[PDB]
Amino acid sequence: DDKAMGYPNASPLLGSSWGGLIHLYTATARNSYHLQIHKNGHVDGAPHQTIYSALMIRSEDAGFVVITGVMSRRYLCMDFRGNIFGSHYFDPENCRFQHQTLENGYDVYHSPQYHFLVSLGAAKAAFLPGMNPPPYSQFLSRRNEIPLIHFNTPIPRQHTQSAEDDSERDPLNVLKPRARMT
Amino acid sequence: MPVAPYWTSPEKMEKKLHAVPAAKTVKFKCPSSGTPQPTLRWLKNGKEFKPDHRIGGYKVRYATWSIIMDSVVPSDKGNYTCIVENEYGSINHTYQLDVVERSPHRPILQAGLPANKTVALGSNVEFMCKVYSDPQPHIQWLKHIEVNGSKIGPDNLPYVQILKTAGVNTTDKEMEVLHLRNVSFEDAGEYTCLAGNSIGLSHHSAWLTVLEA
Amino acid sequence: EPGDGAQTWARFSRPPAPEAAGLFQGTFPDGFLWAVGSAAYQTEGGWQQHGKGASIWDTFTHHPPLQPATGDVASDSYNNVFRDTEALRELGVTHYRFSISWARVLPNGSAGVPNREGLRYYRRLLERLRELGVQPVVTLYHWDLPQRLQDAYGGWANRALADHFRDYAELCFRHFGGQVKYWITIDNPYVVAWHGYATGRLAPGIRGSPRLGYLVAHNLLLAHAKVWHLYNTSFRPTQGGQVSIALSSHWINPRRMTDHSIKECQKSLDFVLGWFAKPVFIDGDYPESMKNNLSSILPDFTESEKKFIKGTADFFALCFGPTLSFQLLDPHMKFRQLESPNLRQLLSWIDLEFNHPQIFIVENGWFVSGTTKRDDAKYMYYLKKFIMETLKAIKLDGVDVIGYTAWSLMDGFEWHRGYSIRRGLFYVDFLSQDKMLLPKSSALFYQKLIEKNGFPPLPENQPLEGTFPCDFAWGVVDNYIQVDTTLSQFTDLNVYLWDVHHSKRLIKVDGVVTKKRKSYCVDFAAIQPQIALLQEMHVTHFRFSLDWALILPLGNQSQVNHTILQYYRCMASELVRVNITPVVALWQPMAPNQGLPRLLARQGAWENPYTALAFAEYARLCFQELGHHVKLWITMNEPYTRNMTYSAGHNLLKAHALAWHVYNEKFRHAQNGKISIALQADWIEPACPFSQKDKEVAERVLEFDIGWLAEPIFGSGDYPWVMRDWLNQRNNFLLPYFTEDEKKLIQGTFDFLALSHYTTILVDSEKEDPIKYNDYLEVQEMTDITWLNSPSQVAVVPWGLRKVLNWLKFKYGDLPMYIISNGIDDGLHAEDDQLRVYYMQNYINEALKAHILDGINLCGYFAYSFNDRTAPRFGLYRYAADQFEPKASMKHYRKIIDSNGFPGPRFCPEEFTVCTECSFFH
Ligand SMILES: *[C@@H]1O[C@H](CO)[C@@H](O)[C@H](O)[C@H]1NC(C)=O
Ligand SMILES: *[C@@H]1O[C@H](CO)[C@@H](O)[C@H](O)[C@H]1NC(C)=O
Ligand SMILES: *[C@@H]1O[C@H](CO)[C@@H](O)[C@H](O)[C@H]1NC(C)=O
Ligand SMILES: *[C@@H]1O[C@H](CO)[C@@H](O)[C@H](O)[C@H]1NC(C)=O
Ligand SMILES: *[C@@H]1O[C@H](CO)[C@@H](O)[C@H](O)[C@H]1NC(C)=O
Ligand SMILES: *[C@@H]1O[C@H](CO)[C@@H](O)[C@H](O)[C@H]1NC(C)=O
Ligand SMILES: *[C@@H]1O[C@H](CO)[C@@H](O)[C@H](O)[C@H]1NC(C)=O
Ligand SMILES: [Zn+2]
Repeated sequence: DDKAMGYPNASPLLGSSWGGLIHLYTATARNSYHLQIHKNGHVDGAPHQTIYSALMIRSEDAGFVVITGVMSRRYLCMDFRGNIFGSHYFDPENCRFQHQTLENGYDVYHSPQYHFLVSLGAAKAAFLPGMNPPPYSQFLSRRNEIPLIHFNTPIPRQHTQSAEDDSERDPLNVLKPRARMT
Repeated sequence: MPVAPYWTSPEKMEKKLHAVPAAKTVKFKCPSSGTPQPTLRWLKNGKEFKPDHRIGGYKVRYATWSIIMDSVVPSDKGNYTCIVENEYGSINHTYQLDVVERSPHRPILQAGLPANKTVALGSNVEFMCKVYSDPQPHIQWLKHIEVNGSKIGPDNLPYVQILKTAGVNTTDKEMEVLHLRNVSFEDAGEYTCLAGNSIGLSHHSAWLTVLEA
Repeated sequence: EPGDGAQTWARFSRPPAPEAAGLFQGTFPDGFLWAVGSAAYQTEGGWQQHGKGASIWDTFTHHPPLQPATGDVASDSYNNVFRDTEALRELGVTHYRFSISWARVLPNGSAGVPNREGLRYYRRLLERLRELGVQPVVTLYHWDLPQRLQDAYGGWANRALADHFRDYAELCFRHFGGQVKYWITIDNPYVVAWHGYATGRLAPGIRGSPRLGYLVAHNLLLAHAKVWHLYNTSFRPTQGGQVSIALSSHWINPRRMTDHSIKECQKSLDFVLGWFAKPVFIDGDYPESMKNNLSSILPDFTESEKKFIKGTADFFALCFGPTLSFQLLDPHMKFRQLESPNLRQLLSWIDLEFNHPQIFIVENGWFVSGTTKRDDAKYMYYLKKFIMETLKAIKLDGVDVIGYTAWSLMDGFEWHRGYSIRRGLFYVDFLSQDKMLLPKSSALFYQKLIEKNGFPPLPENQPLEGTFPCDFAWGVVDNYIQVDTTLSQFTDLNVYLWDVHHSKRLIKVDGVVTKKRKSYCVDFAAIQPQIALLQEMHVTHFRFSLDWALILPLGNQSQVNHTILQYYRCMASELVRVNITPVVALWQPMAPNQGLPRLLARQGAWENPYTALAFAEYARLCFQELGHHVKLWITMNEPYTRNMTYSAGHNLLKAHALAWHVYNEKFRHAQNGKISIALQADWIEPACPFSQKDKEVAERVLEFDIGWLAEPIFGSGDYPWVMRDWLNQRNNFLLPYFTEDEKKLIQGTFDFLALSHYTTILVDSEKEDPIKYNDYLEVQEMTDITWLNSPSQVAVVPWGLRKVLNWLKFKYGDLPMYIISNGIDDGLHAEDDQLRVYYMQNYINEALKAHILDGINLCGYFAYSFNDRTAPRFGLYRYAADQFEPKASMKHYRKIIDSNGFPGPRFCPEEFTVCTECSFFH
């Protein structure tokens, strides 16, 4: 019999296994930070890999990529002033950037509708064919080293279940009603 | 006079992580002072940092309390700890060096995928297209259809329709197979696997023939 | 050594194993001391009998059906000796802690002429104790001080009483020392000093300052050393007894695990326990924490005194109960921390802070209200856990606990609380002229425990070996499957111009052409990933439900959403492709609209009868499309019988019956499947397992839980007899009767019995706490604190599933029974399967017991939820940032499914054609 095994393939790669998330590294000689997106849509620098800095890179058009914060459920969007933030809703006119690798091996992302380079700093400059890049604009995709167990936020807050009272007749909670009837 | 070693300019030590691509120069400086002259040692992940460990060597500048690398390699990744001490007192600081080994390239497609298949009518067809690219590629499945009489539009290009295109909530490994259940004579034609990252493009095509039982 | 206890909170921050959190087995080390406590002013009474003087409490109660709560008679133990010793006979106890009344033995504060009558009372008691075999533990000072020593020297604020308490301690060592070999000098000096003189909430006091309290405790700590050295070089070489001091303390937990909170917790224990424990077991000096904040009002110990107090205790007498815990503990001394009644780590903290001493718990147990009589389940479960954590301190921590003493042999005067609180194991009727002891439920529990010395292994809780029947349904539940209405391929109908040459991009045309093909199953790119998770799970049956509000949005069956119907079709067909039988439900009580379409819910929902008819037509639609692939259906999916009303439950039974008859008369001959309800069947157990009233309120609660909807369908075709009886007797007969047509329609509408069990609850008849008491059913809902709980406080009771299986068989005969849902949420949010793996390993085994040891015709087990994406915490797969990872429960459940039960080392891989109709074959 001929049988059908398969075709050549080399299985997954950079991440934990198929955790294809990467952290965007940035270095400006003096300092060094990672691109982080908080739960409220604030972008700042994280010196080490955090859960809010985990980004998923997924290309869309012919050469354009999509940067999504996998923990905050927010997309990286740029406005007309050049700022960047996080929005829970996708928009191909603002939350879409073009990627290109320079000669020094660093990746640069800029908006096709605003020409502003995605920069961690306040230097929201345009792009030039190999002139002077603004600071905090040259990124480097670094593999993820965080286990996927820490990527789900907890929930048992429950502030003041019964306060202190200093007279609790049932401290070990032996009496537990179940909320019945209506 | 009996002063303990201290950090003179701590503003030069805020960069904790040093991640540079292959063949790059890194500079680890630990400015310090004291009376008399203190020593400056380096530890590679808690071991001896001898110039015979790495190929090419380095250059330690004692005037700036720094060390200069030359074409870093992935073997040089780890933690570098500088130690300063003279009398009674030993301050130390640990940096982290990472070597990001990456090389951009056009999307590579496995030769032979998709392949021409013919399983008559009513059977199930599934084409495959193995894609790999570093800047993450985009996948589209196109079908060369015919509009009106012919099948070539303006200039000299064929008419195609979007069968399956990756989007936001799209698995990177689900765009590798194009499923065709039952199929019909309308599906007979040419199927193309268009893949492209941010450098160039790559595509393989395969014809589908539908016979009869 | 001081400071070695700060490591306790660190070692208790990580749970070691789930078997240690329960530890429902194990016996105490041989030689353990079982005791029961008592006092003088609590039980003796007779403040002016046989020439007795007057204590400080005798004057406090007299001068603030009478109005002032006094202890003149109380339990009246001075005139009832045989009455009190018979209780010790029945308890099987080995020791008995009672106290001597100072004002009774020495009515004159000068050690003048001892009272021969008062001494005769304690001599008679000790004589009978010798005949019974009860070794006494005598407390010399138990908060009773003569009034003569108060108006002459100023009470304990004078150091001159160190010799007075020496004389009173001398004759007690002389007379009764030949029989007593366990002496306690001072019982809880903390409350005597602090609340005695500084606060004034006890017998004396005038509210002066804490300085008076610290000075009184200073003299108290000196008098104890005087008495201990009086016993060491005068009575020990000729008697051999041990002398200690009963020290009480609380337990505290930190706020945010910070070093500040932990250091403030250590400061709280050093302020309450170390106040007296360190100057006795360590170096004779006060703890360093108290030396800082009390650098003025705290008295100073001379160097000669520190060595005189150091080492004056042959063992550690621990007091831990409702004495100061959540009562008399000063709030400021907590230092902004949380007060906890945790006895386990307190034993471990004392074990480390005092160089592994011998711990003898001289007082424990909790309390109940003054109206609670002989049924005191609250107290017996507090006592149950109090001894449970002590056993854990011996087996797992290494603490050298040497004895246990459940406090209060009988009810009596509870100091400032008067008689409004009861703590004894024997009920006393103060209004009666007999006041005889009546054994409570806790007294029977303590008796049965001493007879076995702890918790020996019981045969009911033993692992069971054996396999489940062949073709036993194994699978998971998913009550809220994420719908995927968006198709993956063949969606774009426009045509493009592919510039194959030059730039290889697409250019859309401004025209319209081509069409759309029929959508197949591969278009839904959400079925195959879920099926891929079910294949490696070795699940043979997948249970899920349908969204009625989405199938028929406009209520009526005219505007049908065929898209999600194709989604459900492919969901079932692809399951049969991989040999996984789908079990589909129709309605669920989720959503804010009772799981109903918005129009049906806005028009009365289940209160309106037409909803039942609309359900049957909706059922027929589901039977027409999905009926080709689905072979196991469910009408209602765990309706909240505790939340619905009778008007809604009546129409709900109509809806289920109508759907069952639609399938039976129109779809059964063409579809070899079965339809039934799925009822939530939490088990209910009587708090006191021997009380009749607790058993009948357990049955009543079980009738409102399960019988409400099971009896009209599986049983007599009517509502439960107990439910109708309790409602008619309550004159609130708001329960509708079943007409002949309704009874003929609903009764018999079942092909199997789908059970849903999660936990078991405890029920008690007596109103323990009014604000937590169910008035509609007259039941106090409780729980055994010894059971392993979840972060959501859900009890883990493996045998309760076996109990509810036997109850359904007894109530409705032999019948094919499914376990439609059974699971437990995550734990610790890091090691979630430390609790779930132990949950399933036992809950499934106890189910196998019912099949073999009880003859239950079990047909399938369904673990509750297989992902946290749809149902958080309860899933078997973890969902963290668009990634499903299998937990350890997946590999453990797969191990059970592959082994088909819990097989041992006859060994048969039986493929019996098809048996007992628990399921079918492809
Ligand atoms: C002893 O106490 C009694 C109280 O019953 C009192 O009458 C008597 O005077 C006292 N005697 C002395 C010497 O204090
Ligand atoms: C207690 O008595 C023993 C004699 O049995 C003696 O050796 C010891 O020194 C005494 N303790 C003190 C503190 O004097
Ligand atoms: C220290 O003592 C003062 C007054 O004696 C008191 O107000 C303060 O609460 C004490 N410190 C703590 C931590 O309780
Ligand atoms: C739509 O449903 C309502 C009840 O919810 C019913 O009264 C009405 O006749 C229905 N209309 C159609 C066209 O089915
Ligand atoms: C069916 O419901 C889905 C929402 O779950 C909606 O997207 C779709 O348009 C509906 N189809 C019809 C025909 O109403
Ligand atoms: C289902 O079982 C049959 C035989 O019982 C087997 O031939 C078939 O391969 C199974 N399906 C899968 C997906 O393995
Ligand atoms: C109980 O029923 C009422 C009315 O049917 C509803 O509003 C409520 O959400 C239900 N649940 C609880 C816990 O009260
Ligand atoms: Zn009871």
